Amino acid sequence: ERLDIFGVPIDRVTMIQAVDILNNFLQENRLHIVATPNAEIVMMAQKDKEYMEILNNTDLNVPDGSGIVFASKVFKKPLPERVAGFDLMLEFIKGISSKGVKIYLLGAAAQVAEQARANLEKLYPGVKIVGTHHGYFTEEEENKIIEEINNKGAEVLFVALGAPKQEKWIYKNKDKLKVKIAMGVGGSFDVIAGKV
Ligand SMILES: CC(=O)N[C@@H]1[C@@H](OP(=O)(O)OP(=O)(O)OC[C@H]2O[C@@H](n3ccc(=O)[nH]c3=O)[C@H](O)[C@@H]2O)O[C@H](CO)[C@@H](O)[C@@H]1O
Repeated sequence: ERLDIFGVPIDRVTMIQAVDILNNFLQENRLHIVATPNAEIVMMAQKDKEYMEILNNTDLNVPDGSGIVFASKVFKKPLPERVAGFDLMLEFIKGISSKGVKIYLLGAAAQVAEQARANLEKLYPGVKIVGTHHGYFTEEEENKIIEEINNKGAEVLFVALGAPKQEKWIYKNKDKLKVKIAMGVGGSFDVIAGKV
């Protein structure tokens, strides 16, 4: 089902299979960790002993970018299509925004996460974004944020802290968090807020 690229499992999925897998994940009552690796993450994975351990315990590693698909041309069944990890995030919010699935946005510089919430509520109307918080907090604050994420009954956590911080922060709190999908989506808040 998956492809071993220099230690990093990449699931052989299309945009639509990846959106379908993620929809079935919301139906299973456990934390799923989704990551979107590109060639640059796989190179990071070689120097970072811990990051590699993490990329092998995620529930879904979705191939981000055209470069990593190119590398797959060495394998027997190469990766089927160009998936952009940002497109995956947006096509995903399109589908759940009618069904009222609660989304929390943790990350980005001060007031950036709040602006991305606004533009999403327009593009995908009726989307339930239950909370946000900037990506610069303390160990004291972390407990407060996680408490909010859990108590507001968020099913989807979009962590925008960049690689590999986002994938590492999720894995540490993989037992504290009570959401169904926690997906590192680094820097896509900056894009949606129009800052970048
Ligand atoms: C799609 C994806 O996985 N992209 C990654 C990329 O993301 P990026 O383009 O955003 O690059 P950064 O320079 O790391 O950006 C930092 C972002 O995280 C926020 N942040 C950071 C630190 C913090 O303590 N709190 C925060 O909130 C900040 O506001 C901003 O949104 O980074 C890697 C290296 O470049 C890439 O290899 C990798 O593909």
